[PDB]
Amino acid sequence: DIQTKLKWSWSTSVFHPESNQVMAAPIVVQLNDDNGDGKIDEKDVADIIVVTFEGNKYANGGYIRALSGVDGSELWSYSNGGVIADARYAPAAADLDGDGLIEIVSTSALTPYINILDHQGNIKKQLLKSASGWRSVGDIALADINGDGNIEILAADGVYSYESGLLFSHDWAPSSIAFDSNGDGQREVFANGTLYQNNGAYLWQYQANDTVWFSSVANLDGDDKPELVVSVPASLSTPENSEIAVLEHDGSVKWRVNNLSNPGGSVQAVSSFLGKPSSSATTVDAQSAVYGYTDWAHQQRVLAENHQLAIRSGAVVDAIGANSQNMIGGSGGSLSTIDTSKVRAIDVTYGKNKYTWKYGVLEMSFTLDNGAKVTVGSKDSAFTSTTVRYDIPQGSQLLGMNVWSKEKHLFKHKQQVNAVQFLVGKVTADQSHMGIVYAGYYAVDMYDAQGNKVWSVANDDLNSGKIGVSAYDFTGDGIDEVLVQDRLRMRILDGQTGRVMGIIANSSGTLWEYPVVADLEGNNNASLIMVANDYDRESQVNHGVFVYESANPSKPWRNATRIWNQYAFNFSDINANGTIPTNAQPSWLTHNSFRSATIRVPL
Ligand SMILES: [Ca+2]
Ligand SMILES: [Ca+2]
Ligand code: NA
Ligand code: NA
Ligand code: NA
Ligand code: NA
Ligand code: NA
Repeated sequence: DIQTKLKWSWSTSVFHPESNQVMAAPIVVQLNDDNGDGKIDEKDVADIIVVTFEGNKYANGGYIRALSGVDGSELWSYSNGGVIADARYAPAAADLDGDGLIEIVSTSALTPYINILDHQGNIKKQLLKSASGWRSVGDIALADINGDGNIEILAADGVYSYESGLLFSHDWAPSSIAFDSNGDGQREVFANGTLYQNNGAYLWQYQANDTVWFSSVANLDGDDKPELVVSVPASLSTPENSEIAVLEHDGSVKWRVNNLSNPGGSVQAVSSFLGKPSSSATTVDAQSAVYGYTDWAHQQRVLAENHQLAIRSGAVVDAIGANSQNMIGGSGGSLSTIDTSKVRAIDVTYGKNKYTWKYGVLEMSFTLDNGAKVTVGSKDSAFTSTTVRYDIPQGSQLLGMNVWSKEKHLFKHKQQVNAVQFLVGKVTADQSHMGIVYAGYYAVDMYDAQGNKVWSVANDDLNSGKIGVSAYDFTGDGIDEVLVQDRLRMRILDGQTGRVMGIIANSSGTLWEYPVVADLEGNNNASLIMVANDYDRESQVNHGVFVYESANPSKPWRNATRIWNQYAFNFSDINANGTIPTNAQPSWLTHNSFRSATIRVPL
């Protein structure tokens, strides 16, 4: 079990003491100079931003409050009278203008502007919204979607430039995200089932039975392309309209589920829940014999990159490498490539070269899984030769080669491959460790990448059907646990089985908030942050913000993000200091997670 103890809590204020309920996910960013060095950066203690409301008035706006990561004390003076934001959606934060200080982006149905606050809670910029009222209120995500160095704001009624304001309008969407769907370097915008180019041009639209709420991007199959996970919560009286679905980059359905035994669901977390990322990796575990002549040559290992090997060859096999720039062998021959994932056998011809009278590899003939043959070199180069076949074992793939090439007393343009050896390994599904988890009206359900349900854990959310989840590796074994919330309890669930590993009393009427793990101090021992409200008789335990830490000093919560800057958090769109990258590498090819706090190194 995971043992916890309270780090601090916030439940009251001298500024509007009646506004003390919270029902939107917390945000974590640096807002003050804790160490007194005149700067605000990752050396300080990250802070919490929430929106508070009074009683049951969560639909009528609330106050943005900044809470110190150290002790929960309020960092702001509210000398401006406070800033109203919608209390149902978390704001978003980042250093938008590059001055080293965090800005906070939010809006409400009561203002015609997107309000951008400085780190002290005072208005800094305003952008006139496309829509008014409830149609202009939803999630906000921050990204540089066209790579021009300026940050775009993805809001409920359109996409905005921090500098120039509204770029294009769209119908109300509770959720928007950006990702490069087609590999052209530009990020498209996905909102309420519609994929737009970043100028607003329509690309495609997933036809659903009700509003499409939050989405995740991840790699859930065997290619380098992104997949999209989407939730349609519908309502408890129209459960036939709810679903969870995985879409391909072109909008086609990979799989979808309508589950009448657990309808609803507005948001998911996607992460390494079913195993460690390494448990899905294909590694070398066997090899062929050595074919050819090893005298006066040093064995050098060549592993295939992107399941490809490069080969230069003419009359004979001259050089082999992972790519054309890092090749073992002589300088001659023309260039070809081999798709190693398709190779099922290789015939190697080695012997005395009739042109030079040297001994080496004269030809290799690859048999592919479709029966086609790819050859390099030529058997006709032999004065004498031997031909041998190596079969790739069933269930294994060709992963690389050991290559011998003699240099002594040879011109570089006459050096060649003198011996070869094939390296193979057992094949495994590239995403067998990945899971998709979400909460419905009745339970938290975990799915594998193919749409098979792995487990279901009863979780009372009859009042909403949209409650959120997040992910974090509390135990430190490389596999994320699931963080869940219902009317009365926050719980930690085992990723592989759903077993309950921790329970914390924490009440909420529930909307779509989730708990957050973040390493506030940066010393590799994280904090667990959750919001609470007690206005409803069926969820009357506590109210405010409650922050926990590991109760066992020999069990620190390691490798947690220093920052959780928006509701659609997935690392790749934020740096630790709060700046936003101009061209971030694709999340689905690095940590391949969404709404996980766990810092992961790719591959
Ligand atoms: Ca400082
Ligand atoms: Ca701080
Ligand atoms: Na800034
Ligand atoms: Na931009
Ligand atoms: Na694109
Ligand atoms: Na993919
Ligand atoms: Na774990």
